Amino acid sequence: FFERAFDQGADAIYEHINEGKLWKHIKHKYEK
Amino acid sequence: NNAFIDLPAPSNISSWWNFGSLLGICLILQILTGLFLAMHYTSDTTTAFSSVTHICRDVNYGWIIRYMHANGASMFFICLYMHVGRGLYYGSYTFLETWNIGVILLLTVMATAFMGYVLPWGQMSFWGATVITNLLSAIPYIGTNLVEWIWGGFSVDKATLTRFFAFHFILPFIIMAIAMVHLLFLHETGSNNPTGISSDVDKIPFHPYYTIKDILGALLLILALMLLVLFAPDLLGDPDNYTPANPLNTPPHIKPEWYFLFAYAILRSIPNKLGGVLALAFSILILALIPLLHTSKQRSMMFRPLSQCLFWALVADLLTLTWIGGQPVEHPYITIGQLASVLYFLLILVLMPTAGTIENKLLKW
Amino acid sequence: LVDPLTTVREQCEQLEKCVKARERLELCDERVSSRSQTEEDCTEELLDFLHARDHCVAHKLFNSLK
Amino acid sequence: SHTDIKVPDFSDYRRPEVLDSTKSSKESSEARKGFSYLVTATTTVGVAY
Amino acid sequence: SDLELHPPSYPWSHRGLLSSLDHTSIRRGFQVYKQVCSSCHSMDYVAYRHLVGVCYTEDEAKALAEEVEVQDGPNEDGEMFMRPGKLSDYFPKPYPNPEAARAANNGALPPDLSYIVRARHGGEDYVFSLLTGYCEPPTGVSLREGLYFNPYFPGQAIGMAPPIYNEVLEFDDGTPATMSQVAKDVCTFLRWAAEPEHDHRKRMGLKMLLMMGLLLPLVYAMKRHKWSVLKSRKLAYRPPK
Amino acid sequence: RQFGHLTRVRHVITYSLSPFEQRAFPHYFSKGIPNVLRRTRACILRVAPPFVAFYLVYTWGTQEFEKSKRKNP
Amino acid sequence: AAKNVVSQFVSSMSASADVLAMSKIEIKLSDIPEGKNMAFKWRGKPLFVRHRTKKEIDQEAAVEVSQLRDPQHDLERVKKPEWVILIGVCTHLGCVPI
Amino acid sequence: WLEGIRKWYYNAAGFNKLGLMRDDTIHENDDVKEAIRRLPENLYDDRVFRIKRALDLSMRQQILPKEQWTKYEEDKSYLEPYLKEVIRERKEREEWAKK
Ligand SMILES: CCCCCCCC/C=C/CCCCCCCC(=O)OC[C@H](COP(=O)(O)OCCN)OC(=O)CCCCCCC/C=C/CCCCCCCC
Ligand code: HEC
Ligand code: HEM
Ligand code: HEM
Ligand SMILES: C/C=C(C)/C=C/C=C/[C@H](OC)[C@@H](C)[C@@H](OC)[C@@H](C)CCc1oc2c(O)c(OC)cc(OC)c2c(=O)c1C
Ligand SMILES: CCCCCCO[C@@H]1O[C@H](CO)[C@@H](O)[C@H](O)[C@H]1O
Ligand SMILES: CCCCCCO[C@@H]1O[C@H](CO)[C@@H](O)[C@H](O)[C@H]1O
Ligand SMILES: CCCCCCO[C@@H]1O[C@H](CO)[C@@H](O)[C@H](O)[C@H]1O
Ligand SMILES: CCCCCCO[C@@H]1O[C@H](CO)[C@@H](O)[C@H](O)[C@H]1O
Ligand SMILES: CCCCCCO[C@@H]1O[C@H](CO)[C@@H](O)[C@H](O)[C@H]1O
Ligand code: FES
Repeated sequence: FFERAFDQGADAIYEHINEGKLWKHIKHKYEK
Repeated sequence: NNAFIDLPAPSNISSWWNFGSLLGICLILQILTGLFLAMHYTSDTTTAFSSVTHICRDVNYGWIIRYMHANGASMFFICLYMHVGRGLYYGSYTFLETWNIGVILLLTVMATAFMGYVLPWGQMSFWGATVITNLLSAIPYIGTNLVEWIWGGFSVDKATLTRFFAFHFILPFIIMAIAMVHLLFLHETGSNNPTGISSDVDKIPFHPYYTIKDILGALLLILALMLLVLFAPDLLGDPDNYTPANPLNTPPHIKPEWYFLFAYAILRSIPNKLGGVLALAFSILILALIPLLHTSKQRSMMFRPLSQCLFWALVADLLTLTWIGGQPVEHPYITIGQLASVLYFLLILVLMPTAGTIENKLLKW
Repeated sequence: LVDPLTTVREQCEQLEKCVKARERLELCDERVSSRSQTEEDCTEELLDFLHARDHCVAHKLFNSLK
Repeated sequence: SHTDIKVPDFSDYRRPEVLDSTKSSKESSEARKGFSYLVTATTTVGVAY
Repeated sequence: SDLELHPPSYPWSHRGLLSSLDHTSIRRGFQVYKQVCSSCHSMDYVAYRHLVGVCYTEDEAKALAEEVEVQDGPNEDGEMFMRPGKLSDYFPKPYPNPEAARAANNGALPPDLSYIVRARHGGEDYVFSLLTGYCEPPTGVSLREGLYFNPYFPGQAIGMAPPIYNEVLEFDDGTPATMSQVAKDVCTFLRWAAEPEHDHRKRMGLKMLLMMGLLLPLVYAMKRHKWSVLKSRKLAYRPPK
Repeated sequence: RQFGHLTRVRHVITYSLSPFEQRAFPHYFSKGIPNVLRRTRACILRVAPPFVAFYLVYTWGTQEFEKSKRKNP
Repeated sequence: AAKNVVSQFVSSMSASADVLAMSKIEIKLSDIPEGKNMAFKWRGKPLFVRHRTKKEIDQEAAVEVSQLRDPQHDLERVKKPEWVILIGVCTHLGCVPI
Repeated sequence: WLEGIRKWYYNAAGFNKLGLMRDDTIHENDDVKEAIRRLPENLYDDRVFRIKRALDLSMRQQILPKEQWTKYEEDKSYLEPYLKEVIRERKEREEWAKK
């Protein structure tokens, strides 16, 4: 439990710090 | 093994002895990232700059390889200057062969980094190539001919960029060979140590003691490199090179890469063409004279307080020159730069050798 | 439509540092304009004023932008 | 006489678990080594990643 | 003059070490470039495909590209022709060459904006200050025709007239288009244009820090472990007497 | 250079402990800090002065440059 | 044999035949306003054609020539005073003077 | 008192803090190596231990307790008579090589 957990946890922290700013966060407003 | 494992090493060398391996790592890092950049770079003046933006924008991870190469060059010099400083302070230069090869290595890396900076063909690229090659025009009777021969024309142009790519590509490998000779000469004597006293009575195996220290060092170097690449990739660079080369206009605040600033300040301090170029050359070649200027009966500065003060004055002076090299040629910087330039040579040629003799008399030998 | 920038600039130039600089600028204005021939201009004074004011503007302007 | 040679006291350096000269240190050897092994295995995985 | 006015530091949402760009702001910034700056400034290194997954969906970007006409060919007759733009096309250049650009701007050359934020000390702080910093010349300053006074431009005389003002454009999300808002958004878009790797390097940076936070103390412990043999060794000198 | 052919040494005894028998960070702070202070006080008089000079020349020179470009220094 | 081979390789780095093809350049003086220094690319480097003012002309006339490091009277460097034409390359190390 | 600066310099130099004597710190050239080779067993062995002790202290970034520091007044050159003769012999060979 390293690369998976490490990568997901870090991505989670990153996305949390940048909540609402990333494309994946606003994408729904423009998108089958 | 005879380059690792059972190699006898002093029991007391400090972290200042870690820079040799960090330099090897910097060189391998540069060669690897460099080779990968060369797989996408084109040296035609019409496409050079574009190919670099292509690397950073469309090549997978091209941006990290590019900025690791750029900042890797900076880490290379930080390590070079620390390595040379260690040698001066501890009297390691008494290993004449190792030291002189060392001087050649410093000059070759400078030449390599200069040519590399020319490849993206930005404004700094073009004018750096212009100014540095013209240093040869200071040579009497044949200077101008030599410059045009190097350029492959009457000005920096297509022929210049293409040959610089070729020279920049191969020189690093020559550096690698020369570095291996640097090490073969060092192995004949073994390493110097902080006390400057022979350590034959207290040697320890290179492995595991220094293999582990070297790894720790490698990790710290990588931390420093990636902090720059991932959090401040342009911090040590120049914004002007983000502008394509324009042969009809030299930026008004043009300045050299940070690791060349001290030498630039020295050259700028002399209002004579030949005088400045000679001072520039001597600012580096004086390293080859240091061994001949050693007056102390002791090898290291560890036990020499006066020499130490002058040593740190020399470091503070290089810092002064670095600062001045980054300022405009205006008062009061012009005078400070001239005083700093004079002090540089005065410290190495007169003050340090004199302090050594004074220290000798104080110890009655 | 009102740009927050106008509002913020107005509040910021109320600060002592800005008023002082504004007074030096206005003083330069009177001096230079009262002259037919001169090579002086009030660029220095204006820049001192803008430096003090914009430092302040930069500290709060974005709270009004999306 | 070589018999006047006694190893100096190392009590200021010893790990707590091997401070009692009247106790065998074999009972803690597994724990003391297991830790270092854990440190080396974790480093290897970190570097591999 | 030779006097200098350096831009202040604005609290951009992407200023922090682990702070990403605000993609809605990038989207609005693109609109500013498209509607305003593109008439005079090129952006040679950015293509419609680069916008996908950053500030527009693929369908939206394709639609944006189809808004312009680009030259292509030659065809079977050896003729060049016009077609709707597509994702692979780079943003249209307003002029065929810099000479024409200068001819259309009183001799001044609007630089390519692809790297403007990286090509200028101050980055977006400079661009924002410049865009929102036009004012009347100070007393005693007289500018030649075609030049405008801007305290943030070196020398203070710039060949670009104030490009933005209130309502210079209408945003797709209703955001009030005040001058400062427009500048803030175009500067954010310009940051992305010059450094598209921006968000990813910071994410990688966080992982690098977490990994070093782990590995450094461990390797240091390995170092201390091995060296303890030497650090606690004791010596004795027993010469025969 | 090889162990066995380095130099001549007589009458020296060396005592050592296995790394597993000892602490890797003995008195890291209770002694580490005091020694660091000793080493710092011990060199600061040789190292610091030149940089204090740099600092002074820098601040004086920078301020001098500024004043020189103004109307009323 | 060695002299021939070495000089051939050395020669290969010298300006190639396409680089040596040179020609003059015609300039339209009317396009250049008084006080303006205009730069053109010519034979590889900048070519300055500057329309000088009376004041500039007079200032250059007042220079104490014997104190110059490269002593030349202004009138030995121009055909028509209002026009100064120079190769825009600093004689130190090649940059373009502003 | 030149002697005052001398004792001050001796301590500032600090090799005494590692328990070294001045001759223990001399840079070894070929004359010095020959002189050291000529040392009687006891002086050679003493030299070896003081150097080994110093290198060990250096590795630990430590120094001896003040009461064990070499004293300015007690530091005498054990190497001088041997080194002087080695240099004299070399100079003699050099003069003969000149003829
Ligand atoms: C690392 C080493 C590299 C250094 C290079 C040194 C060169 C070695 C010398 C080669 C000896 C072999 C004999 C060759 C005889 C060729 C005859 C010759 O030179 O004809 C002249 C003629 C010039 O004619 P023009 O244009 O009309 O005259 C202009 C007015 N000056 O030049 C030529 O033919 C050039 C042809 C060169 C072929 C040689 C290539 C081999 C290169 C050498 C590197 C390898 C090492 C060889 C080992 C040495 C063996 C003796
Ligand atoms: C034509 C009518 C223009 C429009 C629309 C915009 N710009 Fe411009 N810009 C123009 C010119 C002729 C110049 C050259 C100015 C000079 O005197 O050199 C510029 C320059 C800029 C710069 C560069 C400033 C510098 O530091 O050199 C920037 C950063 C800039 N312009 C930005 C910019 C933006 C973002 C615009 C849309 C909001 C914009 N410009 C519009 C001409 C024109
Ligand atoms: C590509 C650059 C270089 C590489 C790879 C390199 C590598 C090394 C290595 C591995 C060592 C042993 C470890 C150490 O003591 O740091 C060493 C020692 C040394 N190097 Fe370098 N070096 C380089 C450049 C130079 C330069 C520029 C100089 C000096 C002008 C130099 C002078 C020395 C000396 C004198 C030693 C002996 C140090 C001692 O034992 O005290 N080196 N070098
Ligand atoms: C001693 C090792 C080296 C040093 C010090 C060095 C240094 C540099 C420098 C300073 C640059 C400019 C970076 C920038 O700002 O863009 C550069 C560019 C470049 N280097 Fe190197 N380099 C080294 C080795 C190599 C090698 C071995 C290759 C190729 C086999 C290489 C390929 C390139 C390429 C293609 C560029 C242009 C792309 C770019 O600008 O990033 N380099 N190098
Ligand atoms: C074909 C290969 C050739 C001709 C290689 C020759 C290399 C020579 C030397 O290396 C050995 C040289 C790089 C080294 O001199 C010791 C440097 C410290 C020179 C420092 C240097 O840099 C500048 C620079 O980078 C610039 O960039 C934008 C601009 C510069 O002024 C406008 C300079 C400059 O005025 C000087 C002195
Ligand atoms: C690791 C600390 C290095 C010193 C930080 C400042 O670094 C300097 O920043 C300037 C402005 O950004 C640059 O123009 C300059 O080239 C750079 O060296
Ligand atoms: C490190 C010492 C700082 C250097 C001080 C320079 O000082 C400057 O020197 C000029 C020389 O022409 C003078 O004209 C000027 O008035 C003076 O302030
Ligand atoms: C910031 C405002 C400073 C005023 C300078 C403007 O100056 C004007 O610019 C015009 C551009 O179309 C020219 O046609 C006109 O001749 C010129 O006087
Ligand atoms: C003294 C100047 C000698 C410089 C070495 C190159 O010299 C050149 O070699 C060419 C190839 O053979 C010749 O065609 C050319 O005439 C000759 O000047
Ligand atoms: C490296 C700087 C040289 C300065 C001369 C030092 O001089 C020394 O200073 C000591 C501290 O006050 C005094 O106790 C001592 O008697 C005196 O000789
Ligand atoms: S002053 Fe050196 S190239 Fe002009």
